[PDB]
Amino acid sequence: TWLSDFPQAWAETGGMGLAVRQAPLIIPLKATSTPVSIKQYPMSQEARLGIKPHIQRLLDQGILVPCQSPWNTPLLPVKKPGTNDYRPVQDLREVNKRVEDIHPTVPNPYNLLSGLPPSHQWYTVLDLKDAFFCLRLHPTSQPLFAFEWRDPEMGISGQLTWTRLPQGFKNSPTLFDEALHRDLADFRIQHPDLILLQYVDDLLLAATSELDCQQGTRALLQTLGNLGYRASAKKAQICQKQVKYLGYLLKEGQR
Amino acid sequence: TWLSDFPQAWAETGGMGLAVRQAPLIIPLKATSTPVSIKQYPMSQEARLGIKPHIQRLLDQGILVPCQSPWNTPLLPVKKPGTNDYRPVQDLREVNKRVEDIHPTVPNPYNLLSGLPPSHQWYTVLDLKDAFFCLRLHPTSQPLFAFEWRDPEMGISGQLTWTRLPQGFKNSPTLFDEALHRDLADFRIQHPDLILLQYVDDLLLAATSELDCQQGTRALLQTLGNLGYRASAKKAQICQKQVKYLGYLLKEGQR
DNA sequence: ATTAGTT
DNA sequence: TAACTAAT
DNA sequence: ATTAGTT
DNA sequence: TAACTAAT
Ligand SMILES: [Co+3]
Ligand SMILES: [Co+3]
Repeated sequence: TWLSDFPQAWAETGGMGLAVRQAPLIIPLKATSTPVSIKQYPMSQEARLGIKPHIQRLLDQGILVPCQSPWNTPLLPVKKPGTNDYRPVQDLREVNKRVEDIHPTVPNPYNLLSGLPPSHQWYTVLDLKDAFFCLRLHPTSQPLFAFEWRDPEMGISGQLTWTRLPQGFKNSPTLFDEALHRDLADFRIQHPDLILLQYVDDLLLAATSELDCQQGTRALLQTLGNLGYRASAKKAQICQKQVKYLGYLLKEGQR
Repeated sequence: TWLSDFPQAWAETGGMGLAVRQAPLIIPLKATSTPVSIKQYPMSQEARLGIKPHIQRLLDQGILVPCQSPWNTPLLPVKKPGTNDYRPVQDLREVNKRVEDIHPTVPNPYNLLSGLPPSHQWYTVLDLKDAFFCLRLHPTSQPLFAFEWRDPEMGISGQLTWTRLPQGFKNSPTLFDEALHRDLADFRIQHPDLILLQYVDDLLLAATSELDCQQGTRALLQTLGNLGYRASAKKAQICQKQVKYLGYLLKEGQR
């Protein structure tokens, strides 16, 4: 009854996340970075219609808001099947170029697994849904990610931007990790007898007894939901001795 | 009166050389080297006629002799002007490939000049004419350099080879150096007060006083001629304080 | 007449 | 992955 | 619609 | 010096 007891912990029934303990993130520019406004590319009506639903709900979620910036980058309609079913994808490459770098705190997977004792044979693997959107963007920096939203077949607005850390931003991964490591510190302390592996949106908890593993998973789920994060209950793995994580298959401590 | 007193020392009036103190050189093959016979390329009558004079005189000098080998490499007619005036040039590249390597004893020019004191401001520069031909080839190894000599416009012989170290052989330079260093050892000993720079065919003697420099040049010339070497009196430099050597201009010790 | 070798 | 230069 | 980047 | 693949 996991999905049951932790309603606010799952994306499926907890609703959009929002890391409240985190202060709006400010994105430092390079000393010589000056705004770049690239005009939106033409888009077949089918494509424009394909991404409309998303945009809409994002606006409704206050994740996208109307604005006016000297910045502006194109929006690209991508698909997976033959070519149907589109997804909005913004090309932030020029913004990334003008943004200030930061030290990659994220530990590569291999060494990340190094810190894993055989003593803990029980696993739980969670992955957060829309990890980035849980982190607020400081108003000052929000202008950097604006893009133009039109609709020749429906008058429609103009330029919109993000209010949360966006997809395609070269530092979202690193910025998110740091954030989560900060927010899961208290947990690590309150459960010295557990091993929490953290790699951005991908989490791994390991314990000695399947009993602990479960008690651990609850404290964790309770905490995640509490702090404002949501994990995909769908693709989740709870209390096992064989679990697939970061592309490695964990079996008794193999891979 | 230099050309005068050392007749046997100059190519111009000493005649072909022959290092007698040297034992016929044997060229060691690689463990897996098996003979290669490449058929001669067609040659315009003009070209064949252009190189005839040389060949002839080489045969007359006993430097080229008739033979019959399983080896055989093409002969190429090369020129310098627009394209007239040809010179026989043999392509020994395949033979070099099948010949055993040896340690490059020749010191590169730069470090070669390193061993040169400022105290010696007087220079003499000689260069040997047909350096390689002064070294005899052991009968056993002579077969390696055979090539086919025809003449559709004059019945003519067939296959001929060298009796002396040939041009285009990847080890002639090194083999020659060693030889000359061996033959000029006694001189170095008998004239501790001189500096002899040796780089294959290119020699440089240096002394303190222009007087020594001259006395030195004589002992040297007498020795060269004696041993069987000939220097091009033509392009020679005797007793100077500024002499061009190995591509460096020596002035008071510059370059 | 071929070739080792180099943006 | 598209010739060219020296050099034998 | 562009692009970093790789025999 | 002759395209192509992922990826935003
Ligand atoms: Co070049
Ligand atoms: Co590739």
